[PDB]
Amino acid sequence: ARTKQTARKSTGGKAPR
Amino acid sequence: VIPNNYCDFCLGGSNMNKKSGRPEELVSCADCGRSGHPTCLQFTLNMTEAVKTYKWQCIECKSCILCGTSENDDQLLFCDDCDRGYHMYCLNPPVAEPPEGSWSCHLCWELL
Amino acid sequence: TVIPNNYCDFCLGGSNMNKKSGRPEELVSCADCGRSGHPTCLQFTLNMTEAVKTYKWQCIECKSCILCGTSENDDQLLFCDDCDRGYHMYCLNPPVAEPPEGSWSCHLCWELLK
Ligand code: NA
Ligand SMILES: [Zn+2]
Ligand SMILES: [Zn+2]
Ligand SMILES: [Zn+2]
Ligand SMILES: [Zn+2]
Ligand SMILES: [Zn+2]
Ligand SMILES: [Zn+2]
Ligand SMILES: [Zn+2]
Ligand SMILES: [Zn+2]
Repeated sequence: ARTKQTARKSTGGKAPR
Repeated sequence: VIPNNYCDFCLGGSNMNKKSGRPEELVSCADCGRSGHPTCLQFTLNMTEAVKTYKWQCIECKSCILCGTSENDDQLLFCDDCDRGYHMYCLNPPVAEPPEGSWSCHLCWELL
Repeated sequence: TVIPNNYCDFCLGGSNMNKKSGRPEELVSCADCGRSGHPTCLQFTLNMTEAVKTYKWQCIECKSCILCGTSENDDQLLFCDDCDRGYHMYCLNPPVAEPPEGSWSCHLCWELLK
């Protein structure tokens, strides 16, 4: 199963706005 | 909400995914305009299709379909088939912890 | 032929009970060796489950590259994120030197969109 935390780890960080 | 024309993960536009070295489309959050290449988002083709059928939310805006909040976001499951978010405690019956195997939501199960 | 196993390799439950989820669930079975698994135990999505039922799906042990037909260099197989078919990185067009950072799906699955 996927959570917010596994999703963040899976994709790496997001650019700032 | 104007969609961003670059990918949050790789900073490439629709003409260049900087991780794959190929052009690739962008999908964008309905709430804040953050965008990403489907492959950078780790989406399957079928998930990419699915997120085009509803007001998809980025990882940061994602709110539980059942209660409407993005609070207790440690307790959110993201459906493996459509990316919708659900709190483990909002599911009926509730679960204490993420299932070991793949997990998809009731809406996806009913399609089938 | 090949006799499908009546139990899941990950939880030893039959179709009547997935012992992880505590619910009944269909088994899928390898076309070559008959070893079986609950799709959820296999980490398959609902849509992958439907795709693997449309062709002679092979388990991780039996996977051969679709393109060249061999199971040599099994460490270089990429597995499609939509259908679980295996493809040598060097058999792809263009070939690649290493696995993609992102997700990846095969040409046959892209065609099915059209
Ligand atoms: Na894969
Ligand atoms: Zn990207
Ligand atoms: Zn957003
Ligand atoms: Zn909720
Ligand atoms: Zn779903
Ligand atoms: Zn099982
Ligand atoms: Zn096998
Ligand atoms: Zn090959
Ligand atoms: Zn495929």
